[PDB]
Amino acid sequence: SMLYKELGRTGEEIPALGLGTWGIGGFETPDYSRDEEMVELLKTAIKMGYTHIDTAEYYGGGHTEELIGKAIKDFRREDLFIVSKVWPTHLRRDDLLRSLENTLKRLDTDYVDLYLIHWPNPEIPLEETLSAMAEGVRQGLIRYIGVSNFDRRLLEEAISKSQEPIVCDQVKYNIEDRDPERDGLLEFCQKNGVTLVAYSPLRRTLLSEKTKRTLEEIAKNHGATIYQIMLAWLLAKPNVVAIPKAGRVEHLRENLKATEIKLSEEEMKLLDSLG
Ligand SMILES: COc1ccc2c(C(=S)N(C)CC(=O)O)cccc2c1C(F)(F)F
Repeated sequence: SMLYKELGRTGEEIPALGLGTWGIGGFETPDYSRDEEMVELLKTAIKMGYTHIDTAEYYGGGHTEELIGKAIKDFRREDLFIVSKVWPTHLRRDDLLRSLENTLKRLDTDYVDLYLIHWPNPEIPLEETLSAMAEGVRQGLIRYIGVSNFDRRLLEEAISKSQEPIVCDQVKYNIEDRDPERDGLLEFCQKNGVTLVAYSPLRRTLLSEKTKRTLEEIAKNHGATIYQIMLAWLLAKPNVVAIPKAGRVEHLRENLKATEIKLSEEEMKLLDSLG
């Protein structure tokens, strides 16, 4: 069963595992060769409880949003939490609103639940970008806004330049990548009502031997895989939600089961000490 957590200070709970859609319908460019199969995979995921869907305008060169737009027609729009993002070349006002409009056209929906700046662009003033996002909110095209790949100092700057609340910061965070801890970003989010959304929450390969050995012992004690332990570790943290890459039905089932794991206080301290 899906774990839910409050988003920001919105009073709204969202699935604490998002459905990562990078690669569905292509990566950087559109891939049409598996459209029927991919729509079926998206519907299967949503039916399992993955109603929080993470995508972006540049996923599959726009085709990922198109495939999501077909899959979601089997469901009530208000039951889904759809996240999209704008590429850093589109952060000027007119370009952002065009990116938003085209995202809504490809999704064939009237609004996105959450819209994020994918990556900061120092050349474009944050106040302009955030003011354009607020126009989208005022028009009913966006429910919530957030940022992605903003370190602590830039998140603070964004908060100071945003009319609307910044409800999240989506950053890379996993058992080996501790930049959000070392930056004080996780602590800032926990103390300021911002959800930290961990992408690449699983490190599937190239782990250190100390990490592998520690995860293997805890996984054994819980009858789980090391990937389930990596996810449970993130989900145990206040204000942390995770976006595993969907991939396939086996991953969707395994990751959903990771919400059933209750790590002990000893296990958490041991995992915390790996980075
Ligand atoms: C459009 O191009 C992208 C976009 C995003 C990425 C990402 C990221 S950060 N994501 C897929 C997650 C996201 O965009 O939210 C990781 C690696 C290569 C990428 C690439 C690229 F493959 F080119 F390098």
